[PDB]
Amino acid sequence: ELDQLRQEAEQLKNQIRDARKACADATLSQITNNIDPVGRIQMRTRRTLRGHLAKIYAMHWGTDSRLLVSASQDGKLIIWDSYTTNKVHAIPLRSSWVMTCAYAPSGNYVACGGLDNICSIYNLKTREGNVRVSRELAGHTGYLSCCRFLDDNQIVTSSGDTTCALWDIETGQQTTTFTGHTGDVMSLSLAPDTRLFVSGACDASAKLWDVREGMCRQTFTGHESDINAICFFPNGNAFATGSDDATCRLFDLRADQELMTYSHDNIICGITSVSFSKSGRLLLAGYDDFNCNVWDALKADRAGVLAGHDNRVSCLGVTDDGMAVATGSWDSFLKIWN
Amino acid sequence: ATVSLWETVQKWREYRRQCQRSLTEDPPPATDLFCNRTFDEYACWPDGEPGSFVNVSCPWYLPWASSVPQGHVYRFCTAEGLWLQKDNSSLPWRDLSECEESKSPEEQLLFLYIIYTVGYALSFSALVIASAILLGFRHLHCTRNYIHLNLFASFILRALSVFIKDAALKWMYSTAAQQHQWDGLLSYQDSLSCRLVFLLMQYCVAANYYWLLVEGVYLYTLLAFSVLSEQWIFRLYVSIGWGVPLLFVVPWGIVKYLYEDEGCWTRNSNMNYWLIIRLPILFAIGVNFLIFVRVICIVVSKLKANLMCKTDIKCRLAKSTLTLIPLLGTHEVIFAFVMDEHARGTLRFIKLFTELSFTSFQGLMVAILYCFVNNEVQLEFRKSWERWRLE
Amino acid sequence: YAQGTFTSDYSILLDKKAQAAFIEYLLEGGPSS
Amino acid sequence: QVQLQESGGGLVQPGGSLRLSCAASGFTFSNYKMNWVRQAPGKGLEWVSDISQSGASISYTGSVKGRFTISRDNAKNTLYLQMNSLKPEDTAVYYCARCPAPFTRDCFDVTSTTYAYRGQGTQVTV
Amino acid sequence: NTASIAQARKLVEQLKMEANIDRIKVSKAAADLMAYCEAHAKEDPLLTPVPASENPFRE
Amino acid sequence: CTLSAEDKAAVERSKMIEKQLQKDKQVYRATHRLLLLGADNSGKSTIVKQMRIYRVKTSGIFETKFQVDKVNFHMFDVGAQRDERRKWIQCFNDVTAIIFVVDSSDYNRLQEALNDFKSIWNNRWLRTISVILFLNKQDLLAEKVLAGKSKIEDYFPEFARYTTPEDATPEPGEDPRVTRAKYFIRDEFLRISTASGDGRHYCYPHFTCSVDTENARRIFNDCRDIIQRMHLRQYELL
Ligand SMILES: *C(=O)COCCOCCNC(=O)CC[C@H](NC(=O)CCCCCCCCCCCCCCCCCCC(=O)O)C(=O)O
Repeated sequence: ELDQLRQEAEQLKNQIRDARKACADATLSQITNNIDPVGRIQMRTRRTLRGHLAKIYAMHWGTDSRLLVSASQDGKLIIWDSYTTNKVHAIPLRSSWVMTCAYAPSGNYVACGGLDNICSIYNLKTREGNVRVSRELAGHTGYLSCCRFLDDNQIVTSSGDTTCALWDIETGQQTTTFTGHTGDVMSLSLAPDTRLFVSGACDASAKLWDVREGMCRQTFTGHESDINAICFFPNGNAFATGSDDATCRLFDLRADQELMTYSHDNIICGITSVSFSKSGRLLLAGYDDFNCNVWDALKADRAGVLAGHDNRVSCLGVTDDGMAVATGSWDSFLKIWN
Repeated sequence: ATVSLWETVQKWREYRRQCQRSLTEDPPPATDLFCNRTFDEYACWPDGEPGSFVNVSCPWYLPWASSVPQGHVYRFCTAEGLWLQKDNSSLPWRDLSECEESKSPEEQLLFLYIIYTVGYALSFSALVIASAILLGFRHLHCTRNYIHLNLFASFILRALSVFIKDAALKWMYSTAAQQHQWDGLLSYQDSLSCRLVFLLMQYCVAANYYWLLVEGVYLYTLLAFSVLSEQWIFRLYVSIGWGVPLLFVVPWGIVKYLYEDEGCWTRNSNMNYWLIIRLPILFAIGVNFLIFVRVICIVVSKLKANLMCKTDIKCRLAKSTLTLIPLLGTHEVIFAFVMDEHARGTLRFIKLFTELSFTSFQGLMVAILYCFVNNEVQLEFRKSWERWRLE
Repeated sequence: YAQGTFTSDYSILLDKKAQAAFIEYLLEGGPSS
Repeated sequence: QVQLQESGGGLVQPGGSLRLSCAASGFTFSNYKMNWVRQAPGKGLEWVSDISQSGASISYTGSVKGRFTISRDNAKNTLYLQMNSLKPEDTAVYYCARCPAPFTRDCFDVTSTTYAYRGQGTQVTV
Repeated sequence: NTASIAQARKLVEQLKMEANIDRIKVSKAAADLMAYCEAHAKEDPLLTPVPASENPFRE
Repeated sequence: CTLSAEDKAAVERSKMIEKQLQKDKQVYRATHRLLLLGADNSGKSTIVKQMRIYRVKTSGIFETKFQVDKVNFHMFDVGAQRDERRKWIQCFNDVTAIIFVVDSSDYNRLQEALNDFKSIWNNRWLRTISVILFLNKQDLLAEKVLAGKSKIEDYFPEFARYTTPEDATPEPGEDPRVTRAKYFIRDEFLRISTASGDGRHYCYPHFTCSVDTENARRIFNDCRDIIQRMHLRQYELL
């Protein structure tokens, strides 16, 4: 009975591959071979945020493009005022091993999580005036890797137990559970309309999930190694995915296949974070080779290089309104580029 | 001892005043053909009968009078009553050879001057470059690099103080101070500026030695104690490196000013106020040597108890010792236990030469070993080159 | 240290020759010329 | 997509010889270190042998050292395992596992229960 | 063995659900992406640098 | 320069936060962090329980704080996690050391421990941190050797001919076969260790049991040695 199931599975896979080939009438490179190529963009570190003790593992931008949240491996969640280089809050963490952090769109709450398998939500602005532990979520059987707020009451989290979850802050239970990945869900990215979200795991595949219905809409398999960087395109009809094989891929939800590939002979190290600009023209990827790169999402050639960041770069992020880009590495430094 | 120029000229002034007093009060002889009393700035010649011989002793102001205690000044008076004038001149017969002296060379000290001056100049340039490199790269801003910067600054101050002090010595012993007169206000010896220059040099050398001591103490604390603060220990180390030298250099200057001002404190004569600066330096050198031998023993233990892949490790130990010696200044241990009174003979040339050369080139050696050839500094330079070469 | 010693040797040596010149100056004629 | 297909199983009398071939598709074979994993019935995953990207460094477990040989064919993207003098204790399922990351000597999770970059395996009965 | 059968069945149903989704050609998606990139090019400070009197990070 | 009242308040708050961060920095840098790893049969739980003399069902990680000679150590045991370790192991990049516990008594699984140790040793993010080996359950290994089965030769052919190293220091009243087997296991670990550690990290071995109370002292001594070697390397003295 298992043999016929395997035969039907491989037949369906072949049918999907044939459909993708049929829908692949032309490549993205050929269409964009006539557009004006982007020039050489040079970034300068306009601001430094030296205040951490251990490696910075993740960071997130606020909706005001002024306040950002940074998570350090020593057990600190620091709110940085980007303009004035001022520290707004410094939240100690019960578990020093933190791998992700999120900033709520309203700016009232902040998310944290890591090897403790518990997502901690802290209220930034209370009546007392101190940032306390508002809520703790303990349902995952694996280490948390990426969390993103949807509103003040719901949050989507991913853990290493091949499971994504949707949590209601007040109740503290899992509203929806997504179990389609094979191993070590690494990153997630919410769509602009918040209806769906994309997720990348270590099984060299990406999956699109619906927040409300709760099932995998589409699955994309185009990488060769572990996926550790994913981000949603501003248009909402595409996204980018970065792997340890020194390669980024551009996937589209309407084509169900990779649009283009960003790679080079010189680069052989992995990619930890990926982000888009306001227009989506520039794709920023943090390679773990003491540097960062900026490509263009239309012809796949080098456009800019960011340097001066000691140790592997861990977190990358452009402001929601496109002001600047913040990069955090394992050297306990945050650098702002404009 | 040293017969000061000011003391000698004051003695001559007193002698000539007494000579004028005697010539005014000395009754002249009755004979008309007597030779008139004359003063040629050297001796108080009394009146002499015609055709006579006069023999007297050396004046008071002569420093070598001990060589000629009695007599050794002579003159002759002719029959007519006139002094025996020299050939084609009007000066009496010369008797200086009787009272004149019987005759370290300047060439020996000139060598040393050139060698230590060029060594200090090279060290100053290298340490300026090293300090600029350390302050330029942001990644190299640890507390160890701060201690290295303080040591480099101490070496630079020592070199600058040495340069200014030799310049002052040239000023105070030259065509200047020509006032061989009653004017005690000399060009530079009477000025407080030269004394302050010598005090600054003393403070700079003491600070350099105590910063070598601070480097050794910091290394020993890292290797032996651990679990120490960062800001507090750095503040304490800076205070010891700078404030402590002020606890014996300033009292030394105060006691030197109070007791014997002499020639701008440049000459050590009492041999009991020189210990005020000597003893702290010797203590710092001894503690640094103890730290050096402790670190060498630790390195030997690390090489023996582990690293099973190698057995012939003498080359690595020798390289480690040769690198560690300049940092702690342990080459001073080869000397400074012989004192000054024990090397008055053919010695004090080898000792002074080796010590001055090693001190002058110590800054250059430290700058080369811990900044120029340091692995982290070269890695930062390579990273900067790569950053600049990718446009 | 070696430089407080070298300076004292140089500073003693120069005073020695400074007083030598002064004796010569007296031999020359002292204050005159 | 990562494809790792094994071929060469079947019943063999004790002391026989076998040729196990692993075909790799979906990635650059030369950039990844390869290794074999063994799963005996009623037992867990067991590492057998490993070979680096170029084949210069090769190693085997003690239980199979001197009896099994491994080789690579980067031109055809194939991994070959020659078995000689088989034993009744070797009846197991053999999997070809690929290192998660390229240009790296070490790689974890080779013998994981649910490892992703691992083939279905072939049953060898002695 | 039941767990393996259930996993195979759920994989089969997920694959057959994903294989019944309409997908447009790559050319249309590429054209839409190019149009989106071109439309918002002026509003990208990283792509087009803002004047030194407007960026809140320098002056 | 001129600043607003709100800007002044923000600057004061930032100064207070910086003061708090400086206060926490001394605590952070005065504590050594260790990563405890081992198999299910390695007995690391017994080691933790013995060393403790100095939550939820999915805690994900357990921390134990022990003080030796007024020096604090935080050891982190990994639990309620999947067998995959290629990703979270990168989190322990700045730890003082990795305490790897291996049960040498039970055979037919020492190859798995050797492979795991090799993967840890050759890890790109673990090439600097040192590994402290705990050959746990030595009494069980001695009893198994004395049982007469002599199965060590079957799993490892290299044990067919192996002379005891001259540096070995067997305990009094110990069978030479037990010493030979124990040092053979130690040398098997050391052969793997001495292949890529070019003076960066070491493999301090220790023979331990489930009842030994000197494990904390051994860990403290190894951490002191690691710190001293790092300090010497910073000065180019070693
Ligand atoms: C013992 O007899 C030798 O050592 C005694 C030295 O005394 C200690 C300090 N002096 C020295 O070490 C060396 C002499 C030193 N030299 C200099 O200063 C530089 C040389 C030029 C100095 C004079 C500069 C101008 C003086 C006016 C001109 C007068 C004629 C002098 C001729 C030399 C200058 C050329 C003419 C000119 O420039 O006008 C020292 O002098 O102190």
